[PDB]
Amino acid sequence: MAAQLALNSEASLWGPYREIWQTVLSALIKRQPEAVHSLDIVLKKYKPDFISLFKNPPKSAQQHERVQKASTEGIPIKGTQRTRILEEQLIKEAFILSDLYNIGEIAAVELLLIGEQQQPTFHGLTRGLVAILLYWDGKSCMAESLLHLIQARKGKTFTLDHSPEVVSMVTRFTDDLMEQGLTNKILTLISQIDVNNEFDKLKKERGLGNKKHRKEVSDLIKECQQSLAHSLYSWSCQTPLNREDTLLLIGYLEKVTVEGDGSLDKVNLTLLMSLLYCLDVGFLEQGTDDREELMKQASMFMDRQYIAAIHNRLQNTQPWKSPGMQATVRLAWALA
Amino acid sequence: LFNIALFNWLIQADLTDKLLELNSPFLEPHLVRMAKLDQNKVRYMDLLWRYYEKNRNFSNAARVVAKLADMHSPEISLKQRLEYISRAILSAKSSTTMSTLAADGEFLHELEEKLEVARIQLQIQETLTRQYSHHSTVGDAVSQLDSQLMDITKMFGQYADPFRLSECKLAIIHCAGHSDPILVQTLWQDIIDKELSDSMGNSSVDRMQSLHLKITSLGKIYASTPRYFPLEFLVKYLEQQVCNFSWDAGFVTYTMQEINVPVPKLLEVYDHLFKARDPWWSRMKKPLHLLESIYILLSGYVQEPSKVPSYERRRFTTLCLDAISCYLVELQSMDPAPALLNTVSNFKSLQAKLERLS
Repeated sequence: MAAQLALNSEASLWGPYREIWQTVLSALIKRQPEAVHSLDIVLKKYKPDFISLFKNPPKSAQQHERVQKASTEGIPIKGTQRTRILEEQLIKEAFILSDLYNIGEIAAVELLLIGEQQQPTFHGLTRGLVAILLYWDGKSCMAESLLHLIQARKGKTFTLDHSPEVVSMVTRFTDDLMEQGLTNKILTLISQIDVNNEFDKLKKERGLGNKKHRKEVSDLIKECQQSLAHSLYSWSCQTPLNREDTLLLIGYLEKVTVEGDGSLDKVNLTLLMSLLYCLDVGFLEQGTDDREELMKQASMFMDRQYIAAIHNRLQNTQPWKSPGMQATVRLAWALA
Repeated sequence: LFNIALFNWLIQADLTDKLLELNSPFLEPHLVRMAKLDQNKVRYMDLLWRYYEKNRNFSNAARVVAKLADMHSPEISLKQRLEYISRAILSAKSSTTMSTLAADGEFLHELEEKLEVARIQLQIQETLTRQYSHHSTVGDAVSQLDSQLMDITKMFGQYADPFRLSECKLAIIHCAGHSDPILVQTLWQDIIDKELSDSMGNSSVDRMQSLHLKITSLGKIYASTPRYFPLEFLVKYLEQQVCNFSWDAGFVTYTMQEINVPVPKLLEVYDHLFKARDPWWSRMKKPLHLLESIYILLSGYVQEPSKVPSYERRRFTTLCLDAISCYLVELQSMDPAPALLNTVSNFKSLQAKLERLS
């Protein structure tokens, strides 16, 4: 019987992600000893969501037929032993949300039912407009959970006074995520997420609310991009990226442009800082006694090809879209 | 019925990768059922853990592979059991990074201890096959060592003791945390005496090199744990062998430095051995031998002062000057022989070089 309850567990896009974030905050930021046991259970349970990062549950012809028959046969929803009959309006809204975000029809129904439950906190919005906020809030909670897990790893810069057991658990969990190509996923997501493209999708289906709702959706999207960029930054501050991930970050910054005032935007400034921290060697100046052990931990001294690969990439190549940003990385490399 | 026939056909056709691509909810119950009922239990457990690893169920993968490693079977060699334990550890580490359960940490520690015990078991097996291949009981002993993972107590009493495997006995007592200083000294003596016996057909230089490689290899394992590396006994015993075989007096000092024994700690041992005034050295007509070894050790420090950490170098040079002053006073109390006058000259030259380093 537990396996049929587990199969509906994977369909919810907000409630579980908010529970993950609250557990991560309570264990790592608030240092609550009771929350550490809950953190281990949550990290083991939702490891596939962190590995897949922002991946939506896929559409299914069996889910489509069930949601279409839900006005007569009823659907089993999470937490309820009884099938619930769904209104024809909610069934139509679920197909619109399923088409908009390419999510499974049960996940769209669950997100709308949570959006109907939260409709009193979001006054003047329809359940579908609230479901759009909760969709991006759930992605924000997953990105912030990843950021705080990376900050609480063993490294050089952020010292969160945690027990060695929690630090070891979080470090093992976050190492397993990096081996699954976390850097390439983050840079791909930051490239794909655009407020204008999302507003054009929402505008086609009339999913744009009042001036406040447009701001809240824009702010949640920008937070997701910023927390993802901070995740790579906070990583690079704790431990220097490997040869392949450093080359991916360089290959992203090659394509970046400056704002209309001549400044870098928040996300690209953070990613430039991530690369500048990957190029930091001044920990070699600050101690005589731990010097050999710190040299053994730095990725630049572990891989004999790291220096040659980065040097050749900065020496032999096409002008970046921002020549000044290329010049900053070359100066940092020359000093390194 | 159809899914069972398809799975059995894919298994019979050796299409294991395609079977593991089938996201069928009936595959796991089928593999678990077949791993309980079928004679080919190994093969179905192998498919079952690969299915769990592919589905990122690392806790269940680790438990199936640990159970494969513990399973009494002549079909699973000790080398394959070690591969299974190593894979169980890799899966358990992947799970503990995701899971804060104390039970996943305890299980990981049990697997790490079991891997160490199983490596000693493999060392016994490989030593029996290499050194006792002609002994009638070794075929049976090797097959028993493949058939299951053994407890340390059984490995000691049934294999390491009857076959006089002093290196394996030392590894066993290290792994068990059992500390008997007399037993540790006896085991090191047996290892040295065996290496000296096995090399009796070789040149004096090849015998010296064989013993050096042996003592350096074991010394690098045990020198971090003083309970299993009786440095004073080892230095004394090896210096007695250097005298017995008329080897280079530098041999013990060089071998201990290659093990990473600190020069100050090695000097403390030689100073103690010299001050102990053991009648053995006079009986062997080599009363200056320990002072020759001290001179070689300290000459090596004077040539390369980086062998001593910079923060203790000044203190250590002063300790050497005080020690040399004591050795020179004792040498003046002995009968004037040409060898003694040379030793006194060497220590005065060494003193004048150490005064330039202070």
